[PDB]
Formats: sequence, C-alpha cells, structure tokens
Amino acid sequence: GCFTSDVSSYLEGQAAKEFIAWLVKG
Amino acid sequence: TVSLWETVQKWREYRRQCQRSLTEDPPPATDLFCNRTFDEYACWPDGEPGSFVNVSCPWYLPWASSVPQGHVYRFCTAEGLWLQKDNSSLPWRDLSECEE
Repeated sequence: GCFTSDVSSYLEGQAAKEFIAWLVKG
Repeated sequence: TVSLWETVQKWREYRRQCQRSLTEDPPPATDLFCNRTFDEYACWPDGEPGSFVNVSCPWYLPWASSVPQGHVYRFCTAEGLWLQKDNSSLPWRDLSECEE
C-alpha cells in the first residue's frame, strides 16, 4: 500500500465492494 | 482484483437463476411456510415455520472464495412470516459469515 498502483487497485476493488454494500442495504 | 463489471455480470446471472427458481420451484406443503423471495442480495426459498433458513453466501461476491462455507440466515416465525427488524420494514437477516 505504498505505490501508485496500490491506490489505483484499491480504487478499482472499492467499486465492486460499494456495489455489494448497495445490494445489502437495498 | 475483482472488477465492478464482472461482479455486476455475476449478480445478474444470480438474479436470473433466482427468478427461475422463484417461479418454477414446486409449492410448499402448506401456506404455513414463509414465502420464497429475492431481497436483491440473496435468493430465499420457502421457510419452515419456527426455524432458521440458511442460504449459501451469494456466489457473485468478489470475496466469495474467502467464505466458501458461509451462510446467510433468516428466521421463519411460527406464523409463517419472516422475522422482521423493528424500526424498518425489512426482514431480519444475519450475513456475518459472508462478510469480507
């Protein structure tokens, strides 16, 4: 979690997780 | 990592399989069962009165392989009604085994 690609990979992973959290509260 | 679009595609297939199940599964032995439903997250079968209903963690989850033996739970009351959460219109649900 120290390099640019760690942030961009984290950002991409969050898109899917927010979608799950939307399904859950929904 | 698992992308949003791959998760959306898997979720659509899960929903489509659930809707087939809801429409085509034979009816229960009595209307005293709690009624099958899709809550946007998991597919729920008919529930026996007065027992917990468990469903495998939805297979479209990005971290699905992190929880391959997990279950999400509902409770079907003796009245044939899904147990509800007070202060909301939603049925009680335990998804803790399917968390990331």
